[PDB]
This record gives sequence, structure tokens and C-alpha cells, in this order.
Amino acid sequence: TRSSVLADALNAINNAEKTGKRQVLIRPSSKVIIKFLQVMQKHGYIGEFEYIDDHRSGKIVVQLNGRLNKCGVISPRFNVKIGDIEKWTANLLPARQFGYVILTTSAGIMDHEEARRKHVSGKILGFVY
Amino acid sequence: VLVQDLLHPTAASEARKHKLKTLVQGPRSYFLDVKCPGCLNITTVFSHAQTAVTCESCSTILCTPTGGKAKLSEGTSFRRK
Amino acid sequence: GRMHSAGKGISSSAIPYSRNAPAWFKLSSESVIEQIVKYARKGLTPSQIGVLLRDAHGVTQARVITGNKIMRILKSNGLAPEIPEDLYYLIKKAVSVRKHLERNRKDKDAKFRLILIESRIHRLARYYRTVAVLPPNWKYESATASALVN
Amino acid sequence: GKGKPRGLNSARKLRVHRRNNRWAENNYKKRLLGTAFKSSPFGGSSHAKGIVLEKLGIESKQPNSAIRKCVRVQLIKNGKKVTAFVPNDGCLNFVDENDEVLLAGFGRKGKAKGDIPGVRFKVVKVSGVSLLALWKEKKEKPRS
RNA sequence: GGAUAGUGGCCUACCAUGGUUUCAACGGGUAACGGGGAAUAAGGGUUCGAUUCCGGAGAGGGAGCCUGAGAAACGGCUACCA
RNA sequence: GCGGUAAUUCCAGCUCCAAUAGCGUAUAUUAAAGUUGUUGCAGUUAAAAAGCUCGUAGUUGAACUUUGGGCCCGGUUGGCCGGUCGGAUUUCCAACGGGGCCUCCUUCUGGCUAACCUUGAGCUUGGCGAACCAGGACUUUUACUUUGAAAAAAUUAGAGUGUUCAAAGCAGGCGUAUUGCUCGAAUAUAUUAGCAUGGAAUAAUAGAAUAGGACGUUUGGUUCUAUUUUGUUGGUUUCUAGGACCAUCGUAAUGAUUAAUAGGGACGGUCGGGGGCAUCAGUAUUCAAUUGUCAGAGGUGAAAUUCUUGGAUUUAUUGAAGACUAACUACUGCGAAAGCAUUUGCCAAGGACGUUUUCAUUAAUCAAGAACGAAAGUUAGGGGAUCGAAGAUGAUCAGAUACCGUCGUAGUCUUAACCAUAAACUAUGCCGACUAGGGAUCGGGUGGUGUUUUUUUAAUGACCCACUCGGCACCUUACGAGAAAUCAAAGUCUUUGGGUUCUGGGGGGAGUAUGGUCGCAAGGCUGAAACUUAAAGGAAUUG
Ligand SMILES: [Mg+2]
Ligand SMILES: [Mg+2]
Ligand SMILES: [Mg+2]
Ligand SMILES: [Mg+2]
Ligand SMILES: [Mg+2]
Ligand SMILES: [Mg+2]
Ligand SMILES: [Mg+2]
Ligand SMILES: [Mg+2]
Ligand SMILES: [Mg+2]
Ligand SMILES: [Mg+2]
Ligand SMILES: [Mg+2]
Ligand SMILES: [Mg+2]
Ligand SMILES: [Mg+2]
Ligand SMILES: [Mg+2]
Ligand SMILES: [Mg+2]
Ligand SMILES: [Mg+2]
Ligand SMILES: [Mg+2]
Ligand SMILES: [Mg+2]
Ligand SMILES: [Mg+2]
Ligand SMILES: [Mg+2]
Ligand SMILES: [Mg+2]
Ligand SMILES: [Mg+2]
Ligand SMILES: [Mg+2]
Ligand SMILES: [Mg+2]
Ligand SMILES: [Mg+2]
Ligand SMILES: [Mg+2]
Ligand SMILES: [Mg+2]
Ligand SMILES: [Mg+2]
Ligand SMILES: [Mg+2]
Ligand SMILES: [Mg+2]
Ligand SMILES: [Mg+2]
Repeated sequence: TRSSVLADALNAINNAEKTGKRQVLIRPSSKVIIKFLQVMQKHGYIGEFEYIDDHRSGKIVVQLNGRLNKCGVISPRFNVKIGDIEKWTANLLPARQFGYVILTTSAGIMDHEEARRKHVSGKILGFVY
Repeated sequence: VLVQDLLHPTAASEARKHKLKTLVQGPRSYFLDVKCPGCLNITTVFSHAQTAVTCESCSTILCTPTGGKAKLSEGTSFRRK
Repeated sequence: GRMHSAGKGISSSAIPYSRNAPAWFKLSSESVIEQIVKYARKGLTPSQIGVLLRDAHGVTQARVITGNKIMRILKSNGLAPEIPEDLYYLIKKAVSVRKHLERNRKDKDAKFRLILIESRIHRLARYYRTVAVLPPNWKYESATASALVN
Repeated sequence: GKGKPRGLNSARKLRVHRRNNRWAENNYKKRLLGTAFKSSPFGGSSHAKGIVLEKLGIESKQPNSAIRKCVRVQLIKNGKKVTAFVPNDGCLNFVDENDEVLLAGFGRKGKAKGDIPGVRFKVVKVSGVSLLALWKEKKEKPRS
């Protein structure tokens, strides 16, 4: 069955960016979806996105643009320590001057740099660049 | 393609889509208001009634179950509700 | 899907978006609960009760006409069956298919299909035991299955 | 899902799975079974001492036609019999008979070296006087 | 209850039938004393650690015991085995 | 690989080259090895998807519940002013997320009573307990992460510093060197477990559902404990003080998340060569009886074995046996796969569909354990018409114990019980998601004054058009993949992570040996090593 809505959502985002489109439909739009895209839109990778509220689970329609290169999920969500942030960012980022590693901490969802600015750690959700 | 308005699609396409795969799913079916011949005894019935519905006054027939919509009686009158 | 087959047919209801309904209704739920219980007094299950109200009368769902559900309506009035309606139907199919094999030794198709049915019976009894709707140490067996249906 | 489990609590599956497939390797097979201790006429060592029994006229594999001038040696520490090659031009004359020789492998790590069939050892010392020094006539073989 | 410097099936009498186990018991092998550490490694790792320090065991194999705060001691004793 | 009479490859001379007080060899081990693969392997064809399905353990598993508090800076939506004639602005009430700084918490018995309504004339006599404490009854439990203490020394990285440099070592350095002075001998790392501590996103866990549910300034009562005082110490008491329990009057918007293009189930109309049992038919084949007629007929590349004037073949008439189920029959149907086609009845089952019905996460995949599993085969019967492993012959041939011709037993058929294999192939495990166009078809459905037949005329049924859900498939192209062949899956993989099961690690020895285990047996399942050695293709290209 479906195990990660984030994997299905982000795969739909990539496959639309691979084919050149400006929009994609996201089902079923969990909380960690918006938090993941809310981080993404603050960095300008996606921009406007819309929540269609069906009474079942929700839907998301996203307006895309050619800025994004790849946005995926690392499963399972490993526990990453404040010293292990470096290893993740070197393995799964194209360079160390751009790109963000999205990882959930006790203080909400944030990138690998906002974690360093706040000096907090937690579990890893994914990556966008 | 590659630029489409998924927010507000045309209703003609929404009429074509299956009742599950549309923007927000909903029942294509409806409820009837069928006038029984003779006594008024106005009653309401499902479109896919799936049972041989009949009124209490003259319990002969109003409709017959079928694999699709319910076929109404030969002589009767109905008003869409 | 179709755990015990290869079918993938998505054929189901589509509940209306409007959680309040139907906007053309007759007298309110004070009479609906009275009609639901009287259909329950003659032995009809909530599936049958719901279908009858849905088509003969106009009831999109008893869940929007009344804040409660039909089974909970029946449960509150003390008419809940000893086993849930769904489990009673797996059991009776097992009893019917078991008797068929007692006449047909060589029907290996019935052998395959009886195995699948009892596994669904087991996965529901296990689930119903955790919920505590069914007592624990409750087991399905062929010896008492026939007496359990009726 | 690429095969292997990805669950955060499946380290037990991954470690046990790795144990079962590690046996398909050859070095891990010999090391843990201790075959070199139980087989491979040495005791897992690189050199062994034995007595020359006779000389051999082993002929060359394809494509090659030559005689290799090896010797049958019976080892001291375990009594096993091996065949060992006498490498140099005309060094079969220094290993005549009954001498107590030291042997070494060929560098193939347990298999035959060249077109010499079934020979996986070579002579490195005869009478403890460093055979190589004899070919270059630097030392003299002991009289007895 | 005995015994020990003491807790404790450590031993004894009676009583109950328990305790461990696919989350790998129990059994078998180890060319296994264990660690601090060593070699090689982008990162993850692999292999080794008899051996200068820490802990344990042994004085040819077992067993037993005197003295003494402290030994089941072995450059202490007694017996059997070799 | 060189060497079989011109060896740049042996043995030497000459010359040259690498490291150089060191260089080589043997074995082991490390990197190379993305050839162990958690990061990060491979499984259509090269090695490898168990024949298929079920399902305890294990792993994984839809969505849903308020955001310490302040102080500034700057953005996006709004908001009068439109003061420009339907375009934009600032001193603005708000929300949302960004950047920098400082960054209540469950109560009571008591104190400092504190921050003090405290104010005495412009420094005075009197506020509410954690801001500091002693005790009180309650306390939903976790995983995770931050920070802190502990993780001996040597060793590791590393600060300083004269062994003359360096490996080292922890020394040393500075003066009038007459009396002496002084810096050092750091620091870091140290997984996991335990302790203390902050956060509380993510992933679990529990509560209020025939309410024995909570607050309770209240009202009867039951029970227990207990200090200072009554004049002393004990034995009895009252209220008071403190638990606990029990019932109604008294308060609450009293208390159940969606209903997953998840799953189970229900219902209605269908559908299909799905299964089991009974029943029926067809022509054919063989045989047989009766009849006419004649001498050949059979077979083959050619023949021959063979049957024939006692009538072979052929014709005609009738009958029996056992098996099969043609043509219809196709890039069509059903089934987990193996498989399944004459007819009708009975029995049970099933996918898809439709559904404004029901339950509510029951789910995905699975060690151990199992159901079924073609053909051949085994045991015991029945049957034994066809064909027919062995065999007898006739050929063929140099041989022929083969291919071909004529016969021919076990079997083919069935009942009962075993066997567990197949190139059991899509050589493609299963579940879920998204990514390009096109037509055809099967089942169900939807709509359409569409066509036809009935009662010109209705309903139906059968066709037509458009669409849809599910299915067996096919066509085009590659933005994508691949090693190519090719592939809408074998794509979404160095931009490497959806879940999960199984299998593989050069070719052989070898599916052998051995030990278990199942079987009546044949054999199945499980399953090595010693030893051997650079040598066959998945794929394409040219000949
Ligand atoms: Mg589906
Ligand atoms: Mg996990
Ligand atoms: Mg005791
Ligand atoms: Mg005791
Ligand atoms: Mg040892
Ligand atoms: Mg020591
Ligand atoms: Mg000792
Ligand atoms: Mg000794
Ligand atoms: Mg001793
Ligand atoms: Mg001594
Ligand atoms: Mg092959
Ligand atoms: Mg293969
Ligand atoms: Mg297969
Ligand atoms: Mg689970
Ligand atoms: Mg913890
Ligand atoms: Mg649903
Ligand atoms: Mg039906
Ligand atoms: Mg059938
Ligand atoms: Mg005749
Ligand atoms: Mg057909
Ligand atoms: Mg037919
Ligand atoms: Mg499954
Ligand atoms: Mg096989
Ligand atoms: Mg296969
Ligand atoms: Mg798929
Ligand atoms: Mg179709
Ligand atoms: Mg089909
Ligand atoms: Mg290998
Ligand atoms: Mg191999
Ligand atoms: Mg070669
Ligand atoms: Mg080829």
C-alpha cells in the first residue's frame, strides 16, 4: 500500500519538473507535506501552492517553476546528531553553497542551516536543491 | 500542455470524469419524487433503488432493481428532486 | 487490493461533500430512529436497514440525518448482534462451503476457496478481539460453526 | 524497494543477511573454516622443510614443450607428500637425493604457477645453503 | 535451618511446578584470555590485538590442606596419575 | 607469453633502468573491491525471481487535534486616504511566515513574606509563598535529539619547547652567572549503555461508549490515623485535623475524528471453455455379424514383413467397446498457478460493475508451517476402442539394437492412495505511487428525439455514437532506462533511499560426497570440501 505520502508527493513533484510542467496534483496532503513545501517555497524553489479541501484527506495543487533540480525523501528517517549533519549534506547535496537538507527536529521542520543557526538536531526528512 | 488550470477546470470535463477520479468525488446518482398512479401518496426513491420499492396504499410496484439505474413502472409519473 | 485475489477494481460509494443533507428532507430524525429500530426489531442488519431507508424512503445516510451511525443506534437500543454483521457473513459462507466439500471430495477448487475464507475469518476475529467487541479466547472452529450461524 | 529491508528496526535482518552471503566469498570461506590448518600441506605457513624422494620429468602444458625437473618431497612436520619445482638453469644437480630441503609457494596463493601442471611449490634451499647462491657459485654445498 | 566474613539452593528437610527459548535458548567449533590499542582506510568499513598498562587464570594434570590479615600458594606441604 | 637455426623475453658480455644500506621472494592481511554493496552491487537473456497460493514470528503500514512570552529590522495579503483620471503611495489599526536580542511550572501546609495596595515630610510602622527553601496527595508511559558530569596512563590528533636536524624527550629559559629569578609539563577525540538536564516536530502508547466519566465553595453516613491542651502516665471520649469509600441536589455546547480513487463485508443485475457430481450427443477408429462384386490390397524415397478365391480392401445393413469433444476457435473468456471448450440439471464459489448501504484501519510482504501442483512414474482394482516407452520383424546402412514401414505389452482412461518434478517461461516476486499519444475488444455502467424487430407505434432485446470503471492484449515514439537485444516498464538509479519476500559472488569438481529428513520405490528437500584452472556467452558487428 501507500507507506509515505511524502514519497508519493515529492515523486509527483519531480516527475512534473522532469517533464517541464508548471503544476502537479498532490494526494493526500498530510501535515508534513505543507511543512515540507512551506520550507521549499521560502527558498523560492516552488512558489505558490494550493490546498483543495475535500472532506477525505485534502489535496494539494502546486504551481512549479524551473528552479528546482531535485526534491526527494530519505527513508527511513534516521536519527541525525548535531555532528552527523555534515555527512548528510556532503553525500546528498550538489555543493556546499546551495541546497538544503530538510530534517525534522523537536522545534518543527527546518533546513540543515536553520538547524545550525539554532544548534538543534533530530530526524531527517529529505532534501531539496 | 505543461500549463493547465487544475484549480478551476471546465465542467464539461468534470462531467466526463468518473465519480471518484474528479476534483472532489461526489454521487452522480440522485433521488426521485415519483407520483403513484391513482392515489397521490407521493414517495421518494433512489435512482439506483436496488429494491422493488412500493407505496403502502397500493403496494404493487414503483420500480425494479437493475445492475444500473432503477427502471420505473410502466405507467407512473416522476419529478426530479 | 483484493487481498485474496488479484483484482484491482475500485468500485465503491462516493459520500457527498455536504456533511449536512438533504436540504429537502421531511420530518426530522425523531422518526428516523423510530423507523430504524423497528426494522431492527424484525431482524434486519444495518446494511439492510440502511439500504431500505436509502431507497424506499429518502435517506442519504442515517449518519447525517442523525449524528449517530446505524450500528451505534442499534447498539444503544440493545439490538447489537452477538457477532458483528460482517463476521456473521464470513462464517455462513464457510459453513456453506464446508458442507459442499462433505459431498464433493474431489472439488479442490472448494478446498482452495475454503482456506481463503477462513483466513479472513481469522484476521477479523483477531482484529475484533483487540477492539474488545469480541471476547478473548474466542476461536472459530468447524465443529461449532454450523450452530453459530443459526 | 530495492530488495533489502529499509526499516529502521531491521538491522537484525541486514546483519544476518550479510552473514549468510559472506560465505560465497573465498577468503572468508577459508579463513573461518580453517582449511589451511586442516589441508594445504603446510600449516598455514609460508615455508616447510622436507626430504627429497626422487626427481621428476614433468612435461609442459600447452602451448609449450619442455621438461621441468621437479622433485617429490615429504614434509617433516606432518609427513605429507608434495611436488616442488627446482627453479634455475641446471639446479637439479644440487638436489640429488635424500637432501633436507626448504620449499616455498609460487606466488599464485595456492595454485599452480605456469604451464607446470599440479605443482604449487618450489625449492628455495637445499641442505640449508640457499640454492640461489649455488647457481651463482657463491657458496659450496656441504659434503655430507 | 546449617554453613560462610557475609547475601544467596551455597548445602539440607519439606512444599509448589517452575525457569530459558526463533528478539537464536540449549548444543557444537574457535589455529578465542578480555580490554586500553595496531594495520589499512574520501566517507562508511575490513583485519588483528600471545605480547611494555588494567583486569583474569596457571606453576606437569587434578584434588586436599597447614600457617598466616591476606594463599586452596606450588622457588609451602600431603596423596594419586605421568 | 617467448624459445623448433636472424630470440629486443633463455644463458652470458656491453649498455641501460628503479629503489638504494637496502633490495627480493613465500604466506597472511589492508586498500585497490561499487568482486559483501547500510552509504553502495546484481537477479528478462551473462549467476540468481522458490512451480503457485495461504498464511503465527519479523519488517513496514492513509489522513486528522493551538503557535513560551516579550523588544526591534525587513517582506507578502489585506485597510480609509485614490488627493493621478480604470493605474500607485505613505504616520495606519491585523494576520502570516523570515532576521537579531532578552530567550507559570499541579497546588497546599509555613517562613524571606517578595516583587510589598505597602508613603512616614520628599527612604516610613502593615500587600498575594518558590524569586529561596522543609514536608503533602496526585503523578500515561516511550523511542528521538541538545547540553553537562564520567569514559585511568601510555597510544591517536594537537599547543609550546634545542635531541646540532629528525625519530625522539618533556624539557627548559633568563640575569650583573657574585646571592639567584621564572614560564611549562596544555588542549582535543573517546561510539554504545547508565546519570542529570532542555525540546517536544516525527513515530508509537492510554483515557469518557450496556459511562462503576470529571470538577463539588455543597448534603446523610461508614472506616482509619493523629499532635498541642484538658493536672501528671497509661485505659475510654467530643468537636477539631487529615485519608479513603459510599448516594442524590447542585456544574458543565456533558463524552464516539474522517469515512482513504486503503481493506473486509452487504445488496442488485449480469458475466465466464472457473470447480464438483449426474446426464446427453457426434462423427470417427477398432472389432464383429449379414450382402454384392471382383484380385489384389497395404504401406514407401523404393520396398518388404503383413492380410487375401475359405472373399482382403471397397460398397451396403446393424451393433458393441473405450477414448476425444473437431469445424465455431481468434493476438478472445475464466482460474493462484498447473489448467480449463458436446448438451442439460443440481451444488457451492468467484472477478469486474453499480451503490447518496455497512464496519472501521481490520492493511503490504512474509522464517518456521502448509493447500494445490502438467506429463511421466508407483501400489490395488476396473477398464483396456485409439495411440503406444520395452520387444519381435521388414527395411535403411559399412554398422543401425536409430531415424522409416508392420505388429506389439506398461501406460494413455478411471476409482482409491502416493509422487512434489517441468524451458511448471512473461526465463520479468508481490503491494502502492507518478510519468507520452492511438485504436480495438470483454464484462458492467452512463447519456444520446440515433437504427431495427414486436402491437407502423411502447417497454425490452440486438446494433450505432460519446464517455467511464475493471480486465486479456496490440500500435507509435523515446524526453527515460539498459550492456545491447529491447522495454510504458526492464522509466522516475553516482541528481544513487516508497514497503517487503526470496536468490547470486569466476568457470568445474557438483547438485557430486556426507549427515539428516520425506517417500513403498523412483527419487524430492537440505547440501560441502579436497582438488583443478584462464580457459563457454546475455548481447551485438564484419566476414
Ligand atoms: Mg486500486
Ligand atoms: Mg523501519
Ligand atoms: Mg536462607
Ligand atoms: Mg530457599
Ligand atoms: Mg587458547
Ligand atoms: Mg598482567
Ligand atoms: Mg594461583
Ligand atoms: Mg612445563
Ligand atoms: Mg596449588
Ligand atoms: Mg620454579
Ligand atoms: Mg544460458
Ligand atoms: Mg540465467
Ligand atoms: Mg517464475
Ligand atoms: Mg507492525
Ligand atoms: Mg530513552
Ligand atoms: Mg473507502
Ligand atoms: Mg449478483
Ligand atoms: Mg464451470
Ligand atoms: Mg466383404
Ligand atoms: Mg467466447
Ligand atoms: Mg465445439
Ligand atoms: Mg500477501
Ligand atoms: Mg526447477
Ligand atoms: Mg523459472
Ligand atoms: Mg506496478
Ligand atoms: Mg477498454
Ligand atoms: Mg480478460
Ligand atoms: Mg566473488
Ligand atoms: Mg562458483
Ligand atoms: Mg592464456
Ligand atoms: Mg552471441
